[PDB]
Amino acid sequence: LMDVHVLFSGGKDSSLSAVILKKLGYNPHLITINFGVIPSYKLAEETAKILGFKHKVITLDRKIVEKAADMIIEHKYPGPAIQYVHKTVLEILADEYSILADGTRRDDRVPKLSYSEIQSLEMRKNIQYITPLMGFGYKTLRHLASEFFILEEIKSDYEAEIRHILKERGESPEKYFPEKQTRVVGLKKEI
Amino acid sequence: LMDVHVLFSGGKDSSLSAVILKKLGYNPHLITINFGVIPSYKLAEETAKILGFKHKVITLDRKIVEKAADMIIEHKYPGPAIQYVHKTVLEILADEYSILADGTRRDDRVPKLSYSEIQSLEMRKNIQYITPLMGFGYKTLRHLASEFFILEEIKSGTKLSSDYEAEIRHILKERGESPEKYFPKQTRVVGLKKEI
Repeated sequence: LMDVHVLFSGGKDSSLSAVILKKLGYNPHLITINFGVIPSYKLAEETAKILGFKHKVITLDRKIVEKAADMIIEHKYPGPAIQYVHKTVLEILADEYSILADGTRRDDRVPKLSYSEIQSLEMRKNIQYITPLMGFGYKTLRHLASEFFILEEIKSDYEAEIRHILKERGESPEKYFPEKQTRVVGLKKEI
Repeated sequence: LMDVHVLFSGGKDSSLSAVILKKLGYNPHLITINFGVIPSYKLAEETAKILGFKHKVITLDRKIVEKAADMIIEHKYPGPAIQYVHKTVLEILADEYSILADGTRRDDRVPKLSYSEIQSLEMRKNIQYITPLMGFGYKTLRHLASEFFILEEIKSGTKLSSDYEAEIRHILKERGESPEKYFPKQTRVVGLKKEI
């Protein structure tokens, strides 16, 4: 199979992105980003074991999420900060990997590269950026998750570490982020 | 098992959309629009047989293409005309099938629904619209096509492709226009490189 490096969170739809890539004949190499602040990659690592997929944690420069924290404090809205982290991350991985994918969904607002942005990336660094969920609305994703996974209400992306930095600074993260996590617990079908 | 109705032209991309839907557990019902001008759907038919998918042709009012013809005559490039037809097809089909799919893709500007057009379409018609290829770019699709399909080139003006083009092209001819001016290759899915 052809190799694809997938930004992976361990959630419902993140796991869906990895499963789709498998069925189309890719060998999905799951990667989760950590900036050496707190080990928030655990959930993703676990669910990758469950998914039956190779997982790796790549550590990046904390400075990236420090700046993100700044942007949160600067804008209140997290969009800009998150756009910054995600983009920078892709630019980084694109210097190592030729085929990249993540779980950006149709209904998502951020992270989300624009058209020119995607083109630029693929052209400048000679890679393929793949977003399998791009064509899939909320209802469809919901249907597909419930066909593929056994799911569960529990109560691994950049948010945990960023929020952590905020706490350290004296800022309440709750102010900058909303309230809602579901866990993939097993397969109903086989990938 | 969940049905889905897939606008289908018979090209390798369109075929990839079918195949993907099937990978995800859907029962794909390939459909090709016809406007009663000419039987340009023949290609899509043969291809569905080869893919092993159920196929149907849906006949729509010829005025839809008559207007696409008018629009071509004045825009001279087909974009606006293609948009108008495909949008019109979706509205009509959305009254009959609650899960609609097509072969729209990341690197084709046209045809393509905007996000706001999509949200409107789904809410007004209480429907699911699915675009498997939207997240895949030119190069990725080129690679996927060659992995799933045996392929061959169709030389310019022999076989008729099964999208709106041919039927539009035809009206333009009748009209005393020159089609080579606006619609001056073709790649045939000849077989499968592996089970779907």
